Amino acid sequence: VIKPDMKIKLRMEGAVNGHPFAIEGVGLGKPFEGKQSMDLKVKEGGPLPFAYDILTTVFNRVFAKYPENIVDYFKQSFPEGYSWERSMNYEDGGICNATNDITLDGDCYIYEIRFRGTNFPANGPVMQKRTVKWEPSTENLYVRDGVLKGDVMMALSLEGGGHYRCDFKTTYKAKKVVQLPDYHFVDHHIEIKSHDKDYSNVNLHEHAEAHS
Amino acid sequence: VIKPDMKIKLRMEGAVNGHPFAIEGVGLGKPFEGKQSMDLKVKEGGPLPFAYDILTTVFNRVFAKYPENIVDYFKQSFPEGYSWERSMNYEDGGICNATNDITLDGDCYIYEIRFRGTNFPANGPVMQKRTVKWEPSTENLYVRDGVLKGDVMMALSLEGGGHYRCDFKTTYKAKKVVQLPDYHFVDHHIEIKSHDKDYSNVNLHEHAEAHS
Repeated sequence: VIKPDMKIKLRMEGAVNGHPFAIEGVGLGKPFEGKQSMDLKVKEGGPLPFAYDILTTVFNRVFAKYPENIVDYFKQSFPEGYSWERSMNYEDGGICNATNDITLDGDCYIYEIRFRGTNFPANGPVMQKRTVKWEPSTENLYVRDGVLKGDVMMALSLEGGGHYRCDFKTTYKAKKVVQLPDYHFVDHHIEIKSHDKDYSNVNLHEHAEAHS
Repeated sequence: VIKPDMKIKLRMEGAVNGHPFAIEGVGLGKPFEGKQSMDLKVKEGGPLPFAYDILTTVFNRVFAKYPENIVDYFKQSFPEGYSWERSMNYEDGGICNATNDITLDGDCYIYEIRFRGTNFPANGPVMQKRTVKWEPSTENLYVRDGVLKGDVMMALSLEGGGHYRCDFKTTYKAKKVVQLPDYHFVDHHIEIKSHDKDYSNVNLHEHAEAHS
């Protein structure tokens, strides 16, 4: 029931280092081509006093190009959907955790999202908005305990060159019971194409292709 | 001074969970094509009572295909060479550490290697030789503190399907002073093409291509 063009609707409630915030978002993409884009406005918490970049990767692996020879765990899970939970460890001690429950409403995906970030040093790159972008990545996906795990080593580039390392660990739980895939990879590039002064409005893209 | 075909000569002294061992090895490869193969015989410690797989990734990123648009940190470092140090953390608590100093002797690379593994549960996949192979990987390389770091998430497949997760963290120190590269990746596939009953003799291949 996956369609060539589908839309996205999402809200995130969160808090980073004690500062609460709420973001909502609208966008669309092509599930079979692995491309997507979305617009995101801050509803509460504005202006955010931390790097927006830490949030962007939380903003649905259904939007990945999956070759025929690989089982699409995500596209199979619909219309019932699936959820995922992710830990995010930054080398300077900051931790972020996030869940997203994903449901289908016609042709438009709905994300319910929760986000908690903490232990970011005050003088760190996240608290001082010194991040620039996520470098591209390759996520490693493998089956464990009947669900689907996703691990990836991430790096934010910083002001002056230089990189800020984060490790993502993700678990994907399909609602219904779906066919499980062998070990494979998903390349990612995520970009903020544009934004206003304090990232209250943000336009975000990500293309992703699975392979072996 | 890098040549189309070059040879490898290597010795490793080590110990895993208290059991000492020594391995030597001869092989060759094509630096510019990222392919290599080697033969490895156990000299002391035979037969090894642990998974051979934990060793194989220690057995020279000069053997990677580097496109023109990317700085080859390794190929630049010669004939003086370079060394590297790697931590290897397995999810079941076992840790391995390893260094390799790499020198050129004519057309043949020489590896001096040290290896320490410990804290592997007795009933674990490494102590019970239940590993099958390393899944392919994508290593993320970035510059830090004037040297070159290399991080990669690895998985050993196991008996019965299922996977054993390890995180590699590697630092590469060139001897001389060489040009430093931007963030990039190196895909790896490493295979034991053949071996005798107890892995005393082993034939090992790895192809690797850098990209962006």
